[PDB]
Amino acid sequence: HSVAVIGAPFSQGQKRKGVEHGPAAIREAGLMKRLSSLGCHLKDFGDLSFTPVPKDDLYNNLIVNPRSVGLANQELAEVVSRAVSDGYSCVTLGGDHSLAIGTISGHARHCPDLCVVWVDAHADINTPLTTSSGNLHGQPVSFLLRELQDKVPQLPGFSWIKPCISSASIVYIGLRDVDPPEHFILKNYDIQYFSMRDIDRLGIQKVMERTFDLLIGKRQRPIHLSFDIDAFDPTLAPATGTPVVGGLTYREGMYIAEEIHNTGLLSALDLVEVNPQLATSEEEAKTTANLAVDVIASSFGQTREG
Amino acid sequence: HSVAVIGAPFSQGQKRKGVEHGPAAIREAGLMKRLSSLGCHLKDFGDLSFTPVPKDDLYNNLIVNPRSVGLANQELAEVVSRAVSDGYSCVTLGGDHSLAIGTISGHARHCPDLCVVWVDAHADINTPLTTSSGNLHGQPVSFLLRELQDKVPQLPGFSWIKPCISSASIVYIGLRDVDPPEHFILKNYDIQYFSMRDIDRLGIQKVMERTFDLLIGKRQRPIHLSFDIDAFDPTLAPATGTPVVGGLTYREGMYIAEEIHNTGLLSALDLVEVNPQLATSEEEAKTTANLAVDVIASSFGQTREG
Amino acid sequence: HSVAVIGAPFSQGQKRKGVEHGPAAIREAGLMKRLSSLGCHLKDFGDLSFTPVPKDDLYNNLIVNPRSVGLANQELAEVVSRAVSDGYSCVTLGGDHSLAIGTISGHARHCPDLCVVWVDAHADINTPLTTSSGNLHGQPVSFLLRELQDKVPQLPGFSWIKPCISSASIVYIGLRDVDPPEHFILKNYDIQYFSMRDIDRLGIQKVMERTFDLLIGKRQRPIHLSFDIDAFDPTLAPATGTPVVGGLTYREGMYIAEEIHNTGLLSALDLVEVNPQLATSEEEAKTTANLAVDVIASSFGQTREG
Ligand SMILES: N[C@@]1(C(=O)O)CN(C[C@@H]2CCCCN2)C[C@@H]1CCC[B-](O)(O)O
Ligand SMILES: N[C@@]1(C(=O)O)CN(C[C@@H]2CCCCN2)C[C@@H]1CCC[B-](O)(O)O
Ligand SMILES: N[C@@]1(C(=O)O)CN(C[C@@H]2CCCCN2)C[C@@H]1CCC[B-](O)(O)O
Ligand SMILES: [Mn+2]
Ligand SMILES: [Mn+2]
Ligand SMILES: [Mn+2]
Ligand SMILES: [Mn+2]
Ligand SMILES: [Mn+2]
Ligand SMILES: [Mn+2]
Repeated sequence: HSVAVIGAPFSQGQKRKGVEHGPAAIREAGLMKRLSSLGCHLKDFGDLSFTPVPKDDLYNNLIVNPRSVGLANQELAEVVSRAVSDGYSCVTLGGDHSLAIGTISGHARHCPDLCVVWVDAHADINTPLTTSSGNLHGQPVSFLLRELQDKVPQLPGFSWIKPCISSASIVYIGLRDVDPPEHFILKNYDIQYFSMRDIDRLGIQKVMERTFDLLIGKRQRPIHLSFDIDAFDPTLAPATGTPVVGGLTYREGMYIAEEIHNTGLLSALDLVEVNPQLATSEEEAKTTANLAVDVIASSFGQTREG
Repeated sequence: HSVAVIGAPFSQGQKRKGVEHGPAAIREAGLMKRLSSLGCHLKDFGDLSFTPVPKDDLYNNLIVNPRSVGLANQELAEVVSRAVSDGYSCVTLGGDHSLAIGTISGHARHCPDLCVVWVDAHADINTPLTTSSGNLHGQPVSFLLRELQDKVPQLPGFSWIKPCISSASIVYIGLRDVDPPEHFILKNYDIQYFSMRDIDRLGIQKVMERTFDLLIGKRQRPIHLSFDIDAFDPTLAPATGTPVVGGLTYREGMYIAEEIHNTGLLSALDLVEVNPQLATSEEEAKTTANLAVDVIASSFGQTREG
Repeated sequence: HSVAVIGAPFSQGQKRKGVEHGPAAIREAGLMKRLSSLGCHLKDFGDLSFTPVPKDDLYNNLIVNPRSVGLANQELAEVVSRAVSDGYSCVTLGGDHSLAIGTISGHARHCPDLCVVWVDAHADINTPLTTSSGNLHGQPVSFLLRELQDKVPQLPGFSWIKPCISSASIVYIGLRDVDPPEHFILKNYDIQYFSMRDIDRLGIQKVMERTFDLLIGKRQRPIHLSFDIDAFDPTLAPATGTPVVGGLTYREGMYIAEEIHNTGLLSALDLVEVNPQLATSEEEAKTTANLAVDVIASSFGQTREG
């Protein structure tokens, strides 16, 4: 099996410095050797250098770096599309979660029936009209869902984007910090999610069983796993931009990834929002990067029983 | 929906200095803004000043500060009774857990059919004849339960207390540090409880289901939630006087509070035993205070999915 | 009603210094008083001094200290056999896990129909032909299981060992760091195990139920509990030689011990691999030793509900 690794050192989906160093931190934590050890044939695309945009002024005096985020995601989408074309499962290292616009667009280009597992403390589904931060890393899903497009105005640099996913084709796992307009969107478009509360009730084994019944119970589909490291409790993943108490345990995160691998359908994976600069110690930065590597490795077959 | 907040800075139910600063620490952690944000209309009664009793000698050369605990609880009960009659759900901030004598007596004064959910590492059900510490914060339930009163002698300053509640009307959640005479009492009077072991077996969802079926399965009753911060594992709630390893997780504490809110019946809440002076660091004190606010907020409707 | 305590301060099953101070550390954390309070009549054999072997060269240029480990276990087996013969449940404090060769051989010498519950992050079932470390604490099970013996060469100092326990008579709980040859052995011999993943799926209550169904579902048998402290998550048991992320919680460990007690069949217990020199602080050392005392005390009747 063949896996392409793409560093996407992007930070302009939000305002905190340092998430552009996530890809190097994850690499420094041993990613490539771990993937090789599993039998993965590897193509390293390196870290992309995204084309800047001069005078990328706020959109509507709120939305930050719109043209830079639109253009970086267009370029990323091109690399993901071509790698998925050439037979690779695509691992994209971030970088902030606005990059999911690019990886899911590029993925869907060649696999239009793909489904999405979004593992995250946050829903990332604000629109340009509901965001209260202006940060695109909290809006990427709104640009991707067919059913929402009449409520998403067109941003400078975003005209290449055509939503390719139905709201029935994404499931969230781990929600615990949702804005009211996001909650409204989830309920109003009947988007399925398992919050931390649902995990407390069902247990992660049932959560995964129901996730796959919703997504692939009728038919096999390529799976896009978009994993925000802040889905994990901050005690485990402290080096990240928007930590929220009461997250996944280590064991729960491994279990999610093991179940992803067990479908045999994993086609692309994002590992986003590792920001080593927000660690208060080198150890905090390395434990976060090591946890990122554990997620990716388990998603491609690393087991706890050997 | 109206919420009264009462500071009860009492420490004479036990011997460790500093729990009288519990109410200020909780207020400082942002309680009042959190309750407003949920839509609660608030009346802050401030921090009560309890009348001292001169020459409050030990009772039976063992029980410490009996008259002061008795009189402070008499005064607290009056405030609680008044706030309930004016339509407020009553939040009392402690302070050591002997204040539940006052809040439950005042609550039961005009709601004699109330039920009690007692969240705690301890049963607090020693009598003056079984306590080996002499600390009234470890005896409050013995004064409240009608079936026990033939076995509870009359302490100086306690004559105003009339046990209003049946032993079928209290459920414990989180027990893990129980004296042999307390275990006898729980068994002998058939008092229902879910120890940490029961949570390990059943899961917190079923624990709450069985709690409400036992208490409100046949009729709606105002709920008194007496929440001792030491129900949480000491890694989460270190700033407290009697910590015991193996406690509730954060998620379990939130889930309890969420289910309390979901009944619609919460009528009074005690948040006791936060002692900021027992934290070894400012960060330990503040995480303990912040956890207290999360419990209260979740008990009045804060959710994890927005 | 009677418990023997044997200190086995052995370190030559592995290469890290200090695990020979496990027994003293566990005793200093209050083991004997805790056992007495449960009503255990106690015989303390102290710490054994094992006979050295001159010129104990590597076996096959790989296996370290073979004769010293063999002889020390022969001597330990003799002490365990006598204690079990005289009516004592035998508690052996390690020391590295190669001592289970001695404690299980000595136990079986008096109770041949014993069964084994092996709580560990590791399977410890490498043979001299599969070990990649050469450390005998990672091989003890291979010397004990009847079905494996054609694949186990005879080591100098090991000829006294009579391996008559069946592979159907051991169950593992907690596995998460298993070598590929150990995985092959476990599958090829149909040895039953509950990995951390199984615990994630089933919950520790069902794990224990199924463990006892496999071992004592048809008849009562004396139970040998061999408990490697590194089964627990490293955050709870840091002072140990091979820590592995994602282990048992405190509550899961207590629950295992409680169910061991509840069978009424506990006949011997090993508490191994506490190495206080690997703690980065005195706090980490004492937390690990206190956890070891909790495991042993719970295995002999300490409950969380009193
Ligand atoms: N919804 C947000 C947005 O900016 O839209 C607001 N903020 C959450 C929090 C909610 C209430 C307290 C103040 N802020 C983060 C989130 C983006 C997460 C992006 B990611 O990729 O890490 O998930
Ligand atoms: N049972 C106690 C009492 O004093 O009666 C004794 N002590 C428990 C513990 C038992 C093991 C040996 C050391 N002591 C705490 C408890 C009071 C807790 C009051 B609270 O409001 O925090 O719950
Ligand atoms: N299988 C081992 C052996 O030495 O045989 C290899 N080693 C850990 C090794 C490190 C990284 C690669 C995979 N695992 C520990 C185990 C022995 C544990 C003995 B015990 O009593 O602590 O359980
Ligand atoms: Mn995200
Ligand atoms: Mn997030
Ligand atoms: Mn209490
Ligand atoms: Mn308590
Ligand atoms: Mn081990
Ligand atoms: Mn071991």
